[PDB]
Amino acid sequence: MKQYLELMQKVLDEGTQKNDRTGTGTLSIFGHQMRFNLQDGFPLVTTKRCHLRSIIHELLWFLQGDTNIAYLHENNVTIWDEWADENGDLGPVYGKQWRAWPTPDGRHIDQITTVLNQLKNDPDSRRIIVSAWNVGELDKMALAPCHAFFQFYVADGKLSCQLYQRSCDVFLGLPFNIASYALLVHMMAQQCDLEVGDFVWTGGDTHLYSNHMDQTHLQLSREPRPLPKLIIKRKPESIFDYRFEDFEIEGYDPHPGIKAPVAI
Amino acid sequence: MKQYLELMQKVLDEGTQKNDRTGTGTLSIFGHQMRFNLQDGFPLVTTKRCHLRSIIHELLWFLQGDTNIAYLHENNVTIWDEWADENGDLGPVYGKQWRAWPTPDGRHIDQITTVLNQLKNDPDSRRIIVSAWNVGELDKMALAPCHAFFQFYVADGKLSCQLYQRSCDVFLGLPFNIASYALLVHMMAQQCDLEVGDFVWTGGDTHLYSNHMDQTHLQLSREPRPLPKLIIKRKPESIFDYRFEDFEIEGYDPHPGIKAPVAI
Repeated sequence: MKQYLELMQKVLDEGTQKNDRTGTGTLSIFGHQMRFNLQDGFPLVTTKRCHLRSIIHELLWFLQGDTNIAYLHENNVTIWDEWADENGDLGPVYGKQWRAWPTPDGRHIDQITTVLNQLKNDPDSRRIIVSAWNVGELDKMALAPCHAFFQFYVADGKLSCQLYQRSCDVFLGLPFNIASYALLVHMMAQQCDLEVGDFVWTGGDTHLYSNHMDQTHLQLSREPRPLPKLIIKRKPESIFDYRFEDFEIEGYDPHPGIKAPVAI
Repeated sequence: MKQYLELMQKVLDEGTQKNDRTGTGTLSIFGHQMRFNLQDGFPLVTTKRCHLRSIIHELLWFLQGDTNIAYLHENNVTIWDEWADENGDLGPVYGKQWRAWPTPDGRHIDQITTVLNQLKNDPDSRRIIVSAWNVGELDKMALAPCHAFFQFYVADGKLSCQLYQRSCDVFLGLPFNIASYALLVHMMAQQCDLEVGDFVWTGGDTHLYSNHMDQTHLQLSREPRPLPKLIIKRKPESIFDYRFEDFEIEGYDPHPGIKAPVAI
């Protein structure tokens, strides 16, 4: 899609050479913002075919407060294997912070139920936020949260959401992360009887890996295709009741998928 | 300044009518990003005279982990009186989270010393972040943090910083908040032997109060003047050693200050 393709070209055009953790060099820009009107269609990159099944499974896993790989495995979703230990444990990552933020005095905060309450009881609030950046549990996580902070906003019966992404692999990570949060806004909106608004993406260190140049140039050649339409075939009793089958993406005609390897 | 004036006009041009906590209506836009190259001069609004002394005093107060009004009072700085209790206590706000984030197991995390370590030992890190959004202490704070999350970034010997502001009063709050963080980048940079880079401002609910329309129109009439130059007359032994006298702003020729009242 247009905004995505503009970002890629920008990193090429003005990114500085910056190496990552003992490895691959990257082209980096810092601070960037994109806006997707979810009313214009589901923001799934069309200039390269992307598979939604791992995204859906991972989101539903975040919502259950699950921090172990078991559920993803039952569904043959393997995107977190890289980080899990021999027990399939990832540490207090996303799921754990969203559903059970540990307090100094022994409580566990359900940030997403809190948010749902605010969206229904105080829609004009400027504090409808969920954070996965728990400073006290950072050392125990398999990896610090990439998408660390997100805020919801209601205006004219429309639910918007802004995500702060501290680090971003534009080619491999971003397409996957935009869809994941877009999908979450739709679920949130359906649950609160609100129309979908905007999904604003805000990133910090936004980069392209040096060994992805051929692929980015290949993708930059393609012309974006019309955005698909996301359809929820059911209306669960709560946000923790969604099933993989509930979602259907209609009208998705993408260019062929592109593969990008990684150093180790 | 230009970016600031563009924001004001934008809120006027496309902001929706949105009321705040049991009160004044506002014009609101959600998600906005501005960039200031600190090498081009200190970002202090010139189209309306602003006073830096309360800013400096407040920043130095944040750095000391102080959460009580006493220090500001000794200096006749009264911007936090509104929130303090009869004891001058504000609760675990900014200062407390920056210098002593409480963990579930009894530790207190010095986020700013952590950051300083990372800037000197691992400058290419994508995790150089300080968060004041401690979910477990939110109920105890006089008010939830407005400027809740900020990330540092190093590239080409230049220190950049991105701030996420959940809520923003464009006329009254923003000018004060841009200068405060710009000043902090300079101190951080000086301490780490780095040049200043960019200060990226990212906001969520960015608004203008309805009863500020005359003032915004007055300010929107003025032509921005050259940005002043920030000079630190000393190089303290640590970031916790700065004194009010250390800072001097040179070449500041602003238009007359404008006052904006508030409902109660």
